Amino acid sequence: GSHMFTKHICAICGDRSSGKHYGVYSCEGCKGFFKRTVRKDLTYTCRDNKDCLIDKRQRNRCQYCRYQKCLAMGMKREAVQEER
Amino acid sequence: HICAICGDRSSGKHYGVYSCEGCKGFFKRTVRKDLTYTCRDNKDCLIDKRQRNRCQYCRYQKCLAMGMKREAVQEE
DNA sequence: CTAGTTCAAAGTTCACA
DNA sequence: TGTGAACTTTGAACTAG
Ligand SMILES: [Zn+2]
Ligand SMILES: [Zn+2]
Ligand SMILES: [Zn+2]
Ligand SMILES: [Zn+2]
Repeated sequence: GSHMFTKHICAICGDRSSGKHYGVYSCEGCKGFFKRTVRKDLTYTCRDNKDCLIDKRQRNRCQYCRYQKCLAMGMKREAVQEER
Repeated sequence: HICAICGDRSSGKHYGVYSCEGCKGFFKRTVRKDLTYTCRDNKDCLIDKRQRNRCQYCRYQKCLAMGMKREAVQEE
């Protein structure tokens, strides 16, 4: 055999996870995206058909689909706090 | 028991006052590092569970007004 | 006597076509 | 523009005895 060092991946985009953010294992990108969205109650529109692939290379291509994938994966809006 | 500073659930007496783990930690740190804050608004920010972290000056002042004593916190 | 600590998960910044 | 890597506080859980 061989020794295993624990790696977590983003449940939104499959990128390497910096830990759990807002209730789910996510990267710094998806954490920041979700924060900014929730902070100003931003709403987006999918230019395609609400089924855009959300991965490291595609995540920035559709804010709508990225946001719905955050919620579908269990990211909690109530875990986003007020400004400091 | 409720936290006399923010109204959250109190974990018991801390530095003379019934407070939450948040106000304990925040008061401990403020004293240790001898921190000075400045209010962003008008020295009368509402301090409660959801708003406690919005202004450190008004929280520290509510910590003193509710009776927290600096001399209770360990120095170095 | 009536205190102490840790560190994940909250926060915020700022370089870049 | 809006992103995300790299940073600063916070507070739930727990410590010694
Ligand atoms: Zn991600
Ligand atoms: Zn889409
Ligand atoms: Zn409190
Ligand atoms: Zn204030």
